[PDB]
Amino acid sequence: GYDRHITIFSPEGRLYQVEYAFKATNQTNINSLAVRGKDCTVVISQKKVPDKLLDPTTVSYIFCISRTIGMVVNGPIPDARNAALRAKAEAAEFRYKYGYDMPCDVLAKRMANLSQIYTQRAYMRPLGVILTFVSVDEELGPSIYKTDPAGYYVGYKATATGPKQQEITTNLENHFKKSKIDHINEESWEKVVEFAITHMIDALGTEFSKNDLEVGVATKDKFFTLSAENIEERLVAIAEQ
Amino acid sequence: NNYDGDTVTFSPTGRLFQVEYALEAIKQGSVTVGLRSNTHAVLVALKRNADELSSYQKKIIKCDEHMGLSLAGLAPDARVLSNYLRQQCNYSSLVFNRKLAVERAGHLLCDKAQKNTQSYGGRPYGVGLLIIGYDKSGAHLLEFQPSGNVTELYGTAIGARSQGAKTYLERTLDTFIKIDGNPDELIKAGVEAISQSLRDESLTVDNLSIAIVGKDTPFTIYDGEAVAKYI
Amino acid sequence: TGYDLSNSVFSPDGRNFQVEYAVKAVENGTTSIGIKCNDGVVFAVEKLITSKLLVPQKNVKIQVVDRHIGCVYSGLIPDGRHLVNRGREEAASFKKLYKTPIPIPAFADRLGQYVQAHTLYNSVRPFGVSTIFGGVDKNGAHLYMLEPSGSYWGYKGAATGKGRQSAKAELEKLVDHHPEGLSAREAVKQAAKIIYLAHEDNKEKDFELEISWCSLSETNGLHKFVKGDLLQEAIDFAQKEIN
Amino acid sequence: TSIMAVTFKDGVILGADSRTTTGAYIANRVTDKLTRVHDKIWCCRSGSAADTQAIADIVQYHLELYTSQYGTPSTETAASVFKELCYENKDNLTAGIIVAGYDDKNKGEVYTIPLGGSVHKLPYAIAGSGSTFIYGYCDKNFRENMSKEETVDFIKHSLSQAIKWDGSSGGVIRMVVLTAAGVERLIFYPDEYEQL
Amino acid sequence: TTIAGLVFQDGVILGADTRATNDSVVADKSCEKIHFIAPKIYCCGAGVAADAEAVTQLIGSNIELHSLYTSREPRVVSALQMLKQHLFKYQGHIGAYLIVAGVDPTGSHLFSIHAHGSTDVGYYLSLGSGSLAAMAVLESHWKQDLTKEEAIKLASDAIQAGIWNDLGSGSNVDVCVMEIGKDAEYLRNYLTPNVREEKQKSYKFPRGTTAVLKESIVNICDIQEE
Amino acid sequence: GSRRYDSRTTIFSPEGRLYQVEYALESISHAGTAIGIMASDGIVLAAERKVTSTLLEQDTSTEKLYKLNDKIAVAVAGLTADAEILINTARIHAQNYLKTYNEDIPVEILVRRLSDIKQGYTQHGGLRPFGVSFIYAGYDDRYGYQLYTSNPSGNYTGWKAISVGANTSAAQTLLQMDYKDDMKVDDAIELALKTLSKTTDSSALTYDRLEFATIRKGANDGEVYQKIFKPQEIKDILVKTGIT
Amino acid sequence: SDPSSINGGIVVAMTGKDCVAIACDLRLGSQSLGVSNKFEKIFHYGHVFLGITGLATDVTTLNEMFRYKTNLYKLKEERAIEPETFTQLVSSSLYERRFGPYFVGPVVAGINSKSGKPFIAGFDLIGCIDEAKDFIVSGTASDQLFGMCESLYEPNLEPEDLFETISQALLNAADRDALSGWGAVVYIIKKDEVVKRYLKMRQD
Amino acid sequence: MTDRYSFSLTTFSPSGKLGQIDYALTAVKQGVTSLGIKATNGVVIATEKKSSSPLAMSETLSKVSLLTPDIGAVYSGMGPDYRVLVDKSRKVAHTSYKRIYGEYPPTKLLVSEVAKIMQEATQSGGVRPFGVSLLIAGHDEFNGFSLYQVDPSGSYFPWKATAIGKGSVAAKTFLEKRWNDELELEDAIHIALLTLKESVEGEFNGDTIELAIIGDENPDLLGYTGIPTDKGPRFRKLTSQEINDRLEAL
Ligand SMILES: *[C@@H](CS(C)(=O)=O)[C@H](Cc1ccc(CN)cc1)NC(=O)[C@H](COC)NC(=O)[C@H](CC(C)C)NC(=O)c1cnc(C)s1
Ligand SMILES: [Cl-]
Ligand SMILES: [Mg+2]
Ligand SMILES: [Mg+2]
Ligand SMILES: [Mg+2]
Ligand SMILES: [Mg+2]
Repeated sequence: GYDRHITIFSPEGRLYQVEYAFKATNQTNINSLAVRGKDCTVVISQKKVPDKLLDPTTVSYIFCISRTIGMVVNGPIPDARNAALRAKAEAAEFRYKYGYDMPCDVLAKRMANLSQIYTQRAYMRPLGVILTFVSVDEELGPSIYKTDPAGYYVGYKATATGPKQQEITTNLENHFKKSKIDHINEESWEKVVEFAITHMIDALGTEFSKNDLEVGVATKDKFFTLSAENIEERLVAIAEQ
Repeated sequence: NNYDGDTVTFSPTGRLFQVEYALEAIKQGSVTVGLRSNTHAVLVALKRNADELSSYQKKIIKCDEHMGLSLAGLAPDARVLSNYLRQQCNYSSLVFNRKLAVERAGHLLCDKAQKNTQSYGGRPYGVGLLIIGYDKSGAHLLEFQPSGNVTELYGTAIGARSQGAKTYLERTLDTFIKIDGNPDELIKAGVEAISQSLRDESLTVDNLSIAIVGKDTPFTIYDGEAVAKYI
Repeated sequence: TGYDLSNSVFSPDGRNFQVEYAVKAVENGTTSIGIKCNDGVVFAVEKLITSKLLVPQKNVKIQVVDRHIGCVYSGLIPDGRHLVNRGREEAASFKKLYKTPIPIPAFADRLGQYVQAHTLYNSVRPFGVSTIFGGVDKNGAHLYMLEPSGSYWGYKGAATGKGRQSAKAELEKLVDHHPEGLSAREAVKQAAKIIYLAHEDNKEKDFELEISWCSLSETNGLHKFVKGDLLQEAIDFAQKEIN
Repeated sequence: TSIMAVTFKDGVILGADSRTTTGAYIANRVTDKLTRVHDKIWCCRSGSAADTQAIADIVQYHLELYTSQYGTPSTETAASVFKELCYENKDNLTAGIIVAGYDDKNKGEVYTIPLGGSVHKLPYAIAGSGSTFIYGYCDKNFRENMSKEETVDFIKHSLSQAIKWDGSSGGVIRMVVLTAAGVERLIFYPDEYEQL
Repeated sequence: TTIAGLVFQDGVILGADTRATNDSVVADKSCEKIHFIAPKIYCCGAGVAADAEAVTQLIGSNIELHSLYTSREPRVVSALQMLKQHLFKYQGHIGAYLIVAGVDPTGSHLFSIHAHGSTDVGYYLSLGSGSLAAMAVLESHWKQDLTKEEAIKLASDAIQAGIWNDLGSGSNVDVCVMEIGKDAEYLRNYLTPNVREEKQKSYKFPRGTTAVLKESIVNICDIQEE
Repeated sequence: GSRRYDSRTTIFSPEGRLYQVEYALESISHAGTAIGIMASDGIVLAAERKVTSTLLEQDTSTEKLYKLNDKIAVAVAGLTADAEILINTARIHAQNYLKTYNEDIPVEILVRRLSDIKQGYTQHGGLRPFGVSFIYAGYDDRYGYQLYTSNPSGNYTGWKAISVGANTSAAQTLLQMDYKDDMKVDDAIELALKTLSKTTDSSALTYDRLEFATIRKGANDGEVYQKIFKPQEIKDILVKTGIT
Repeated sequence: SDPSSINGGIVVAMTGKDCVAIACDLRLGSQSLGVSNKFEKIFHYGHVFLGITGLATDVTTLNEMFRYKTNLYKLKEERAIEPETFTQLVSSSLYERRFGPYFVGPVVAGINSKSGKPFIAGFDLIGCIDEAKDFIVSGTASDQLFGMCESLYEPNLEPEDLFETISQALLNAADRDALSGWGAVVYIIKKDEVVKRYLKMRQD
Repeated sequence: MTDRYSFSLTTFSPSGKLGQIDYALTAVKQGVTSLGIKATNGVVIATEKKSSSPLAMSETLSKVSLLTPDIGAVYSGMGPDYRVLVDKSRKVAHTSYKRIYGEYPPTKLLVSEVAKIMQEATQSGGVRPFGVSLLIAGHDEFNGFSLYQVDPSGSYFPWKATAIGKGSVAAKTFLEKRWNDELELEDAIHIALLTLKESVEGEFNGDTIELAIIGDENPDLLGYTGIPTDKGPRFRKLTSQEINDRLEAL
């Protein structure tokens, strides 16, 4: 049964190493969510600092890939950082060669093609991560593109990733069934973050403090992460209505 | 068991069996003793013959004018590692006009041995080395194991029945460390130490091999009638 | 089954058993710790005295990278040395290109990516060490701990090896009892105590304490070993606390 | 070419003419020789246009990749990357670059990198063919901790003279101001600076 | 060669003559010096004709593959960056001098590229042996916010200045107009001011004038079959 | 390391056989039958297509008979994709010889070269062999008309008539029965089709199932013509010989 | 010293009404020494004709190279190459030796078998294409050929008239060049017949 | 940090089977149905956009890809494997053909190059076969319209009409009854939509179906005017609206 150890076909036409890499994705037990506003793309993720000895400022699964692109990872941190460093390198190389900032969807495709190679070539293992890329693209507008260990990628109106992804997904599905639009009709990113947090609270059924969340925001010409105090301001506004 | 086919595989308890099997080749090797004072450092080695017609396999190798080692285990691996030491000692002299520190020599052997334990296709070195030397911080004795672990010591022994000599040195520690400016008495203590590891056989003229380095003494090896004095 | 025989193979769980087996080699090793203080970091390690024949203060375990970073590790000592050799190459090439000495978070990722790379292929073995390291850069003090998987985080206090649970409990008290922070000279004393308390797990053989530190005020932000009177003061403090 | 960077109280200002020549023909009379390698790290280019553009493009790439990993690079770091390229490829390059940048910690800094690939940190720097004519003027008139208006006048008067005497220099005087406030572009036309 | 490019209200326009020369002789009287890169990105070429042709074709091929890969309209800065990095690599040994212009989602752009790998940004540019004749016209008459009708006039006038006054340049005028939100219109033989006049005589010979030693039929087909 | 997963394609069995060559030959024994017959005035190549579907575009299809140059053709039995790799190599070898010597490559030299490539995959490199057997039909001015076969082992031999692929045992018996040395192309055409008609696993032999070719020194004025038969022409020769 | 003028020789091609003509001299020399009077410079690959002037070793090498490439083209494409496509293949192959070029002056001539359109083209030594409507010249007497063609030529000549025009263009150009002459060949090419004629000329 | 897989991972088993090719074909069988039909004046290729989530924007995932202006491709099997083959197919069309001959390759030769890449993954060291079957439709001047299937083995066959993937056996029977040599392109599109409805479970509209044609030249899609010989791409992807129009006359 060595068809389960390396990336070759089983008799069913399956790649078990790819399937087991998908399971490694949930090893962190963290749920992420991404949504789009009019002018922005917001990504939120659970933050869990179990050890008191940890420096909580260094515990993060959201990465600034380029000025315009942000990336949240669902999976173990070593593979997450492997993917982060490569995406940064690819984004920088793209800008140098072709003279404009790498689009979110093109980076996603590039990382997905790299992931595909690990599913076809035996000596390289798949990375046990799902990469969610976010930006406000200068041609396509607010953008969410997600990559997995199979090398699959696709654009999203909104998305969720993690152990409880199905609960978050159905919550978001039901909202967009009502509104009948592809985005959160809201002017400020602050209110789109409030939407994102609110709908994660409803879906997961848990309350959050400022240290339980981690937020990334993409606007035109920059992606940035919110501090604990910026999130606290968001949590106060949610509670007050 | 299933995890001893190659050096690249950890066992479920975190062990490297190929390295441990290389360690076993040293225990099968003939005994050799190392010890030092503040002025001198001495190697004493029991050489092994194949039969009565054969010569006794040489155990001590010179690396530089101020450094050398004794071996126990696979002699070709000692030749590779001693040649590497010769080159590193030589590089230090040619480029920096500097005699290589014994501590730094140990670090280099450690790192050379380590590379063979982490990569596929290679095997660990099958030999243990006792490096003596006299450098800018005085006399030194090192013990090299092919796991990579190198250890600075006052005295030690490696090879078959080496635990007898190692216990003697552990008792004698306070005496032999004080043997300063007296090479013959330091060798005597080394010859008396290696005698604790003998069974059935005794120290004859072509059996015994001694080496010494010190303050105003280059690394020199004594074999044959040159060691009859100490029998 | 057979998923644990080769490195870089995912088990049906989504685990790399060879990396988990490297962790067992780390758990088998001697205790090492790190303490983040007000303007720096303190590193300490347990050195088991196997025999009277070991020369005191000579078999140095803590290693410097560049001039501002200290590294200590538990597990397979040669694997730790190999990792520090790489770290030195990374720190050298960073300084060569960018002039400034390598920042600690930057340095942490350099080791992190290199260790992680040794979980990607079956032709290599994972590292059999957890490495505690850190120092002072332009943004202040940083302490990190790096596992065989490539995983690393920033720490207030860190501990690894056979006495890690004992040490971790002691570090957790210091964090609770000193929220405003701990001084560099205090951290040296506390580090000595924690190694002495953690020695109950390795209580058969007696041991030798080794401490180092980087501190902006006490060492000008450079890595130095604690020696002589300051070391003896820390040993005396530690000996007083166990009795 | 006449280029200069001048530190002052609030930060640093880069200044340049706009003339590019192929022999005695002016290939471009409105050239922008003040080029951005980072938000608040700019450089003035002199020598082979191909070489300095090729270098500046590589530096911009390196500092972009530095920023993604380690945050905002220092001006010293930028000058080091320029130096590394210039020094290691000295046999195949004709580049004379002034690097100028603003940190909040270090404030305004200026580094000059002449042909050899050496680095020199200075209060102000002048370079290009037209700089020879204003060594005397700039030495006599430069003061440390000038105001923004004084530094703009110092650069304007200086490059005015460089332009007047050097045939290789001319056109508009472009300037780029680097302070905590941000990045300001200034332009000054012949009818303004010639009558000074 | 006389090539030029200039910008107008909502576009960019390129112009070129149609003469190719080998030393003092005219190799080609109707050559296309405005090279195609993408549907809305064009390139005027001067210098070594083979080099200008080959480098535009190569970058055009890579731009097409890039456009397919990214699912986006190609940008003029991408062509610019790829051309300059290629030309720089070869240290001027690829002796191509180019004016690149086009329209993309960013807007309209106009650049010049030299054989050694230097680039310029401009509102009006000219290259080749007739650049000085063309630039004289562009400096006299160019203004901001030109209409398309004025821009075609000015571009063709600049090229004509080269045709008449430069020996390196001659024959016809080719133009390409790239306007925002519209298909690029490529206008080969836009002007034809140098048609050859009718000859005085016909030099058609009486048949049999040439002495012949042998005749034969050449078999060009595959296998004459049974 | 990687050793664990290595099949070891280039080793002897205890009996002194090459495992992978033998198993490749087993693969080839299931492929559609190809027959070559050599006459005094030409060579016939006949071959049976494997995938009868009504929707297969037959006139633009080529799975069996390939052209190597103007004088040499091959019939394929085995993996078509593997054969195409080798065919393109053989096409290049022929043009290299023509460039070097300014003469068309002799048939045996081309055959040996391909056979040597196949041999290499059985002795070194750790890769699987090519699952292909060729029948080479060719002409040159030294030996005239020649038929050869090569198999995955890289061994090649010359023939007067030969089959490869499915039912070769049955096919070779029928050819051995009805072949004669003074035979002509028209007779060999009939023999090739009759042999396929009897050995075929199908219910009946039809035009849509066959690829057919002749090399004749019966072109205009003593040249050699390669004729790859069109579907309608295969249909005509089936009616002429009296099979349909 | 100049490789393109060691051996000498010329090629000229012209278009006519539903036809093309390509012609060449027969000389091969070592500078002043005449060596061969049978060195033809026109080759054909199916119905596409290629003339090549310049360094004779490269003329022979390129002929062998394009025979190679057009043979493989035909096996893969299952049709003969057309003049327009072949022109691009010549350009490609020349330019890939950009910095160590073949010292040649190729000339393509032929009729597209599908459209019936007459086609000629010329190249410099590194592959820049000159696709003329009227005529193409090449070789050591290219200046002389330009002068003859430019005055003698008129468009839409019938095959047997075009023969006279191209022949007189070649012969009179060759007689003003020391390194050309020693015989001449003219190909008259129509859609499905090609006539080859050897010309009588002065043998100095 | 070595690639030690220099040996074949696809080998012959005792029965003569190449296991990994057979298993790749099994992966193709599990994949969503796609089909191709050839008319007299065109070719049509079609497949179902099986959306993995309703939050996903299925427009961004292109199952039907342009390879050259006159050649298109569709697949059944593993999508990531298809995506990288399309990248390599587009590039090989330039490097091994357009940069040599100054024109795009004919359908059969581009197919041959794709086939070659797939064959090499079936024999080279340390790789598995591609888990896709491709259907490649195209036009060129001398061969006219054509439709090819390409399998994981590297084998390719020309078809008048065919289907691959999930419901291919039923679909091929449906196409045998309906196909004739006098079909116009509109008739083939109509048959394609009928055939594809049988294998689709859920919604059946322009948003859940992807369909492209190789037909007449589209000078409107070219992007420029002024060269009479360049008349525009024969490949055209039908819009969501254009599909729905033909579903009313169904
Ligand atoms: C004008 C360039 S100038 C006089 O330097 O301003 C034109 C530009 C040009 C660009 C593209 C094309 C065709 N796509 C044609 C023309 N260039 C030329 O006239 C050049 C010479 O400029 C110095 N002509 C050539 O390079 C000719 C080839 C043409 C006759 C087809 N080649 C050569 O003269 C030689 C090349 N190598 C030699 C040795 S000689
Ligand atoms: Cl890619
Ligand atoms: Mg793999
Ligand atoms: Mg001036
Ligand atoms: Mg003459
Ligand atoms: Mg003469």
